[PDB]
Amino acid sequence: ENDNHPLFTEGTYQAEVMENSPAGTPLTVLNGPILALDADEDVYAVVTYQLLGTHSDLFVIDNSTGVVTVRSGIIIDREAFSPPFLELLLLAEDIGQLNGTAHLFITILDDNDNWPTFSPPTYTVHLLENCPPGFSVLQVTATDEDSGLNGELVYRIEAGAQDRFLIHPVTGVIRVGNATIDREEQESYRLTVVATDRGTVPLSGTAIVTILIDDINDSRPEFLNPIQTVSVLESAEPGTIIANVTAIDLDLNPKLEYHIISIVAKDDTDRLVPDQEDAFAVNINTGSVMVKSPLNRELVATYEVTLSVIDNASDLPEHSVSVPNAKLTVNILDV
Ligand SMILES: [Ca+2]
Ligand SMILES: [Ca+2]
Ligand SMILES: [Ca+2]
Ligand SMILES: [Ca+2]
Ligand SMILES: [Ca+2]
Ligand SMILES: [Ca+2]
Ligand SMILES: [Ca+2]
Ligand SMILES: [Ca+2]
Repeated sequence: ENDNHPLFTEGTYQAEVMENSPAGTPLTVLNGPILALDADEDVYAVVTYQLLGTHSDLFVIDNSTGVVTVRSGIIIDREAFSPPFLELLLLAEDIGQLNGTAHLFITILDDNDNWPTFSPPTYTVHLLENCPPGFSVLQVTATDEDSGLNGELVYRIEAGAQDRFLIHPVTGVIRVGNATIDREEQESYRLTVVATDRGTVPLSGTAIVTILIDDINDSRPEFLNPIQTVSVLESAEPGTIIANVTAIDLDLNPKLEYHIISIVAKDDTDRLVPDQEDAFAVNINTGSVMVKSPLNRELVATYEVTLSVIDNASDLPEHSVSVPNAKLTVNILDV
């Protein structure tokens, strides 16, 4: 009376389950329901299903209906199966222990469950100032363990760039935008850069980027006290300090030197007096200006002193002396 054994409707069943599906979630089975048929009559025609194989442990099968569901006490993770493909053996038994087989081929679908991740999370990089537009500063990289659009990453700067830095959305190369990079304008930058996936609930991971502007000595010394007039007793002896010129250089390691470059002497009748180059000296380091020759209103009533400062450490000649020069008028007073 048991002249037949069970026999599945298809020889391979193709099925898919979304990862992180909760327990009891049924398989989505693309080619009909799992079904086995035994052509005996009566009691010898009833079947009981088993599910067998390497990752059978992740599932349970109703032995009456052959429906397959996510076992409880387990979590299915697509990042733990490479390829994302599972192969299982369906077995069908009648009451005499006669068999039928078919094949369950299961694809784990992808859930956007992994964050774009920066390793390292932080970047510190030196960039020399006066760099041309488009100079590559660095490249940041993130990794997302998901795949398809869930793993594909667009880079962006959320803030800190100040319109002086741009980032290529794909490569993650950070480069210089339109504006120039002057260390004296700003000596560092902190960027919050963001890598974001394209899952339908997009996930993001961020990275701190610190950018450190190295110095070229490219900044000219500037007198803080560029015009003065001082009246000086005709009885002021040589060595007497009468004025002090001071300049400031915003580069990292200036060596400032102060020079008198002209002295122009005038009569109380306003005509030039020649060869008065030696009337005043200037301390080369402090900018302290002293009387140097003996004085007299009757010989020279006024001196126009012109004073300049040079950074010796300057890396560009064109930004190494003062503009303007310091001007000190000196006016002699009778006794
Ligand atoms: Ca049978
Ligand atoms: Ca997962
Ligand atoms: Ca995933
Ligand atoms: Ca992702
Ligand atoms: Ca500069
Ligand atoms: Ca500089
Ligand atoms: Ca300088
Ligand atoms: Ca006198």
